Amino acid sequence: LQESGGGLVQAGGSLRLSCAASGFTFSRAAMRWVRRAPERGLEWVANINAGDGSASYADFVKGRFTASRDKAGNRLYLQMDNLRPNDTAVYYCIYNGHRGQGTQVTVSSHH
Amino acid sequence: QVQLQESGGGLVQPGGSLRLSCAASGFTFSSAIMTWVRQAPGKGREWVSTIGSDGSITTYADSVKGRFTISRDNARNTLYLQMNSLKPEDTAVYYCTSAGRRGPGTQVTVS
Amino acid sequence: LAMVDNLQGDSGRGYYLEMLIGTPPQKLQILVDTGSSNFAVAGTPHSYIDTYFDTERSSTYRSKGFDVTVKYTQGSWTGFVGEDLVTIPKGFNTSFLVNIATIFESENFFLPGIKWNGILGLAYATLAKPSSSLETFFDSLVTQANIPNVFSMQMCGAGLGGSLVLGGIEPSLYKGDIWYTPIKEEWYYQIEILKLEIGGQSLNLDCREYNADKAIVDSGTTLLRLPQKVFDAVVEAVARASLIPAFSDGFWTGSQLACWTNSETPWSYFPKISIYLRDENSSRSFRITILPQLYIQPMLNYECYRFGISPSTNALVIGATVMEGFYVIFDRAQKRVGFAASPCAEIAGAAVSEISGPFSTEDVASNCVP
Ligand SMILES: [Cl-]
Repeated sequence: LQESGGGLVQAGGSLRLSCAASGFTFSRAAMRWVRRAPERGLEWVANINAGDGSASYADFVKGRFTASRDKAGNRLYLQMDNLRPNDTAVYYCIYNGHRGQGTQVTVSSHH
Repeated sequence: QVQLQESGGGLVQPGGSLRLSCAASGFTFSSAIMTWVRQAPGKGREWVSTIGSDGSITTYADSVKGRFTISRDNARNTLYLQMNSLKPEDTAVYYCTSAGRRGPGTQVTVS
Repeated sequence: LAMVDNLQGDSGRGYYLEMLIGTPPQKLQILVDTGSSNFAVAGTPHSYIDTYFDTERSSTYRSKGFDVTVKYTQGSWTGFVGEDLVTIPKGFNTSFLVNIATIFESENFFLPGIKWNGILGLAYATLAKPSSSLETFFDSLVTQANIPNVFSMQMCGAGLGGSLVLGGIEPSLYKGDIWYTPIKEEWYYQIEILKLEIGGQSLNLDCREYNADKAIVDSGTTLLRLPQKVFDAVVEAVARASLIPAFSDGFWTGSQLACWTNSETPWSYFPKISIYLRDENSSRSFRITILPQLYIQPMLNYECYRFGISPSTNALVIGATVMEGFYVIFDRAQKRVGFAASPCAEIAGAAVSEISGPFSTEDVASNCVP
């Protein structure tokens, strides 16, 4: 797995993070999004259960994020709306036994 | 269950005639496809004739076409076979059949 | 020989025969189903069928004046019961007067992708709807075509056609010997299962669990279906004997697929499955063995596979998945079902199945059917 779709965004802006499977895999796998924030450390973002996925979010997401999957069941997306400076972090996707290298998401206080 | 009983068989000379009957009970005869089949000594079973439930559709084996006539009287629950211009090759037990069931048969002998 | 390669399709989309119905003839693609006893065709247009039988265009078509509803495991249909002339181009050179139901309403019967527009129920009179007195297609054919009360199937669509031989056995469609298991009850093709072995390891189960409430041979069922208790035992035995370290729970239920990247095949990671059947001499059995090529089915350069076995409420169903490995003889005249090695049953030049016997039945009951 290798996360993509991160970068510099203005406060109030949106981003869509994507995650894809590598090697032998089971489709529609249970997955988790976790972020490493500067100063605060590791924080859980979201969980999608395997197959018919029931999604659950951390207290801070407040209905802004939508964790989802592709038709084939080998790709994952995290749509993040109304981003805030406190959402600045390195985002990781965890897909059934594997983890990506992370994607940097920077939300500007100035812009 | 389905009940069938053939009659009219006998011993005739070549060129002779016979009128076979089949009485039916235990099922809705007026809604059933009806068949005549024959079993000759030392030979395999041979299809003779088929009639559709209302009597309008009839089919005949090439060996009996033009000589035999299949008919049915739905009000009387009876199937018939008019056998004319009989030949020695026609010697057989003739059976009345529907949905896998047959009658006890009627023996026809042509000297 | 005229009937050799007269089927099209595979276990997934079904095996179907070309039939000419009515006067002048209309050509249809008919699914071969040994699990039901009604001959039915689409009679009105439908979203997932390119052709239907139009009774208005047939000069020989007659109506019986009544309807029928037939329910399957997956799907149902309602149609008018009539009669018409039928010819099987590949095999017979004469017409037959048969009962025919024309579908005007269906629920999950005609699915997207399927190439057939009708069904041919090849099982016994007992299963015919509305009743047993409604003459089945094969009963009409045996009587009118002067054929022995036998038919045989050679399914050749495993991985990435076939033959329906009506009236007999074609020696060019098998190799070695034919092993016969008695037909226990004439409704479905009900046979007696004695044992299941995964990687040479026997399941810890009473032989009655396999015949709860019946073990049948059905060409209209895609997968191998097992009663829940048998199914759980098989999943446990397959996982233990597999080279895949861990499985996700959704793989066993069909909610998740096993995906391999590159050009890599799954078959070397799974064990063999053996089904023991009673021989005609009750003191003996034979076993039919399926390799992973038959129960691990194809569906970023990924190739995904599904588990080709599903749980069932009250039936063990030998689907088209198992039949894809053998030449199967439905010997109605001698109340028995025959199995033989099929040369056409091979993927990448290797056999996908095996047949072996005899074995002793001493360690099992004289009757495993509750
Ligand atoms: Cl009836």
